[PDB]
Amino acid sequence: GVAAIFGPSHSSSANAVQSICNALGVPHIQTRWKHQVSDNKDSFYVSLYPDFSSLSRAILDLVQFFKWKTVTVVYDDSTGLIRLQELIKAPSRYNLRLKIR
Amino acid sequence: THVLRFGGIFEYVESGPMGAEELAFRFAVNTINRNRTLLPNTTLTYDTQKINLYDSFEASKKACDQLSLGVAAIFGPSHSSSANAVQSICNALGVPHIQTRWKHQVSDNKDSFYVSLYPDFSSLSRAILDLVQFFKWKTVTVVYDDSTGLIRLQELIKAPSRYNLRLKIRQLPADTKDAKPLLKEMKRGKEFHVIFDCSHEMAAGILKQALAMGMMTEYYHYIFTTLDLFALDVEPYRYSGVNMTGFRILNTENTQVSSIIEKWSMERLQAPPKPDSGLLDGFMTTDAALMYDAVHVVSVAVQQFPQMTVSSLQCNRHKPWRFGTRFMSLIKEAHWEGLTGRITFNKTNGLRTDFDLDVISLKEEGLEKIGTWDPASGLNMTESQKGKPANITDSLSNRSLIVTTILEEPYVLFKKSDKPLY
Amino acid sequence: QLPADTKDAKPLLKEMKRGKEFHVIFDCSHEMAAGILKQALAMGMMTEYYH
Ligand SMILES: *[C@@H]1O[C@H](CO)[C@@H](O[C@@H]2O[C@H](CO)[C@@H](O[C@@H]3O[C@H](CO[C@H]4O[C@H](CO)[C@@H](O)[C@H](O)[C@@H]4O)[C@@H](O)[C@H](O[C@H]4O[C@H](CO)[C@@H](O)[C@H](O)[C@@H]4O)[C@@H]3O)[C@H](O)[C@H]2NC(C)=O)[C@H](O)[C@H]1NC(C)=O
Ligand SMILES: *[C@@H]1O[C@H](CO)[C@@H](O[C@@H]2O[C@H](CO)[C@@H](O)[C@H](O)[C@H]2NC(C)=O)[C@H](O)[C@H]1NC(C)=O
Ligand SMILES: *[C@@H]1O[C@H](CO)[C@@H](O)[C@H](O)[C@H]1NC(C)=O
Ligand SMILES: *[C@@H]1O[C@H](CO)[C@@H](O)[C@H](O)[C@H]1NC(C)=O
Ligand SMILES: *[C@@H]1O[C@H](CO)[C@@H](O)[C@H](O)[C@H]1NC(C)=O
Repeated sequence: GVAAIFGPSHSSSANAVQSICNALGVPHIQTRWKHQVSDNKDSFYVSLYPDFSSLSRAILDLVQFFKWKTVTVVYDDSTGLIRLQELIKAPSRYNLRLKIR
Repeated sequence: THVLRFGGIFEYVESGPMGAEELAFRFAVNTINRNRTLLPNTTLTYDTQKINLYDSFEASKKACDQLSLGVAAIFGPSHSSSANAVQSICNALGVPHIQTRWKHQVSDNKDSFYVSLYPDFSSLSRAILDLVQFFKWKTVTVVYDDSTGLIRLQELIKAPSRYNLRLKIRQLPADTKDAKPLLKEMKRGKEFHVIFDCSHEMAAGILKQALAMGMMTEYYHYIFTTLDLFALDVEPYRYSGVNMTGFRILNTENTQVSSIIEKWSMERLQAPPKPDSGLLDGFMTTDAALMYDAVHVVSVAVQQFPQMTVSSLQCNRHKPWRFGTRFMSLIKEAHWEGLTGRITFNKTNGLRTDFDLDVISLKEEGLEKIGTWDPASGLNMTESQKGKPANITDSLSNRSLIVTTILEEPYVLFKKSDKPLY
Repeated sequence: QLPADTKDAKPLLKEMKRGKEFHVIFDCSHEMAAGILKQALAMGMMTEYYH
């Protein structure tokens, strides 16, 4: 008997607990970014982490304030491309020259 | 042994025909039961259940329902949110979990009991990257549809750090295939060499927007990352002069492999048509070709192991299955000349990273094979064509005109200097 | 000249691509101007280079 679930903090472990909280009704408060699938029809959760859909505007505002033309974006795990996808689509509109490593 | 029940977790079409992957799982069991050559004294029985494909609580309940009455494999829920939930149930219980669809393997997964019959994109992304170097490109415009499509092509995005490609990564609109404000930007950017990463439903849909825009001509090349170009209607696009290169793994040239495809259109016999979509007859696409292989590769491993008496395992009181560790290796070192080429798994993972592709392209006579990719060799193109004599001219050039010239005073004499003269 | 009555004018329009002929002055009826332009779309000839 609980009134919340506080966010097991993974991408594979959080998605499994989220759909349990959706079917049972209890809220699922997350504190870490997660690859939220475009059609997971769940709204019984809140995600208290600054979303990389908006935080990667801020890196994009910062790399055009310093006027960089030769950025060299370096991630560590393959879910880092989802985090910075608003920055990787930026040479299609600005004059950045990315080089992802 | 005896009955040897399998398990299946499939989609929820909701008052129509059953899915493409579900008939392919039910056509494969009915074929092996009647052919007494493969699996002689067994009789395979299937158990299929229905989930929403997006609910990892229904996929976890309908897995532990099948694990309760006894299965010997779980043939995949085929979606990233719910495949990872059934994978870890199959890990804690022992029973294998045969997958026919690419999901993101999380790096610290530590899961032993799964194999994936979909060709892994560590090898496919090194096969687009050799078609952007055989065709000698410098400007590519990789287009995907959802945010997972960056992970599928991550060995294509890490390419300008080794070569001279200049990627211009774009994204289709959210789900609507009215991608004209995308394609208006691709005309003004002079982007001729697009590398679409759609499905075969959207590669039939974006190309009707690329024909309404003035973009299906001889100036545009299109590499597709779908293994279903052969089931694509290309009758409007054949005379344009376009180039539509891609891949297919399904052996539509072999006799025993092609004959099952017309048996597939015979047993289906309705294949619910949509003549304004841009797709051909069903043709047993790669999503359903692999499920026909997934039953046979396991059927090899039960042929080589006649000790399986499938027992009733719980889900809340989980106990590892008795023959779980022994039987999982027989799936993983199995080999089968199936529909999709040879089937061998990467013995570290359980991922197909060794597989034969064909490099089919669009010509004026249809959509024809031009080569063959092979991960050991590379592009073995069968380029070697005659349809028109060679492009402009060959090279006659400098030749440097060597001159026989002796040294002699003030005609030809050496120079004296301080620094060396060469 | 278009082929006799059949609107399958693709061997005409193949010659008009190789001749670099961008500025065509069709003298059809409105039944054939609806018919040749579906052959000029199946050929790669309905773009911004053609008037
Ligand atoms: C599945 O099992 C396979 C083998 O059984 C494991 O091997 C991986 O896959 C290939 C096969 O060797 C490797 O990729 C190849 O690397 C060559 C050079 O890359 C080197 O570069 C770095 C530094 O730049 C080195 O440090 C490193 O050691 C690499 O070896 C490329 O030239 C190859 O390209 C050619 O082969 C591909 C086939 O994939 C074809 O498209 C063409 O013929 C192309 O010319 C290729 O890129 C890869 O490095 C191997 N290792 C890893 C870790 O991926 C896999 O490990 C295993 N899969 C897993 C564990 O997921
Ligand atoms: C790319 O497209 C070109 C046409 O734009 C193809 O070249 C033609 O191939 C057909 C084969 O039947 C013939 O008409 C000629 O050999 C070619 N025509 C011209 C004008 O060159 C080419 O084969 C395509 N290449 C690939 C890899 O798809
Ligand atoms: C049974 O399968 C074999 C290959 O395993 C194949 O030749 C055919 O489909 C079947 N054999 C006969 C004699 O029908
Ligand atoms: C038929 O079943 C028996 C079990 O009594 C088994 O030993 C035999 O191998 C089976 N036949 C074939 C051809 O496998
Ligand atoms: C490529 O395919 C041809 C076709 O028969 C074959 O002879 C050849 O051995 C293959 N490999 C290479 C490296 O050319």
